[PDB]
Amino acid sequence: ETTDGVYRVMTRKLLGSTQVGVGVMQEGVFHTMWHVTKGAALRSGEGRLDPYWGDVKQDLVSYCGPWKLDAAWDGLSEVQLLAVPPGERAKNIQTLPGIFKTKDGDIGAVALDYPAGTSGSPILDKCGRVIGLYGNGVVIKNGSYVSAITQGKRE
Amino acid sequence: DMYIERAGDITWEKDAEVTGNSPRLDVALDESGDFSLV
Ligand SMILES: *C(=O)[C@H](CCCNC(=N)N)NC(=O)[C@H](CCCCN)NC(C)=O
Repeated sequence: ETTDGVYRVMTRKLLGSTQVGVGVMQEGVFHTMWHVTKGAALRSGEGRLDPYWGDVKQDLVSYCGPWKLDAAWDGLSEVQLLAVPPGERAKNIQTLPGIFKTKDGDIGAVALDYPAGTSGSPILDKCGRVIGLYGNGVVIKNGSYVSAITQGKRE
Repeated sequence: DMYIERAGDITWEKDAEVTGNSPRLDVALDESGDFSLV
């Protein structure tokens, strides 16, 4: 299978079938977060998906080709987390992103909480383009979870 | 071994639920790709 869309990342090494994360297939390239797969190869039916590009600091990794997703949050409008939680069906959820202010620049952040297994879920703009992936952030002075909108650099 | 299975299309849903704040946070990014609050 190679169809564009959102996928679950499953494993059988633990009890039953466990979902470790989510990813985006686009233009024949699978995109997920690095800590989901640790960079290991993946199976898509009878076929093999091999890592092609990876960076632990960005916490991104692509399979079968270079990172294709090149849309970015505009900083103004709201976005949708296409959350794909383990055991449950894909649900769009809409948010206005906040902002991670870092020494190297500011990046969007979505203040939505979902179990691990949802790491790698795509964040979308009103036009449908994937502007980043969910699952790498901080925990705030309360105890809830704020993920960055993690996006890669296309070629 | 990890395997992938499809869970949907990438599409904006026009009648989606709206939730979540828009907080502004100061963060550092270590060499391990871990965010932390400053
Ligand atoms: C996916 O593995 C999860 C997505 C958020 C689940 N946490 C929550 N609902 N509190 N990602 C993580 O848990 C992050 C682990 C990967 C860290 C990357 N170096 N942890 C954080 C703090 O984002």
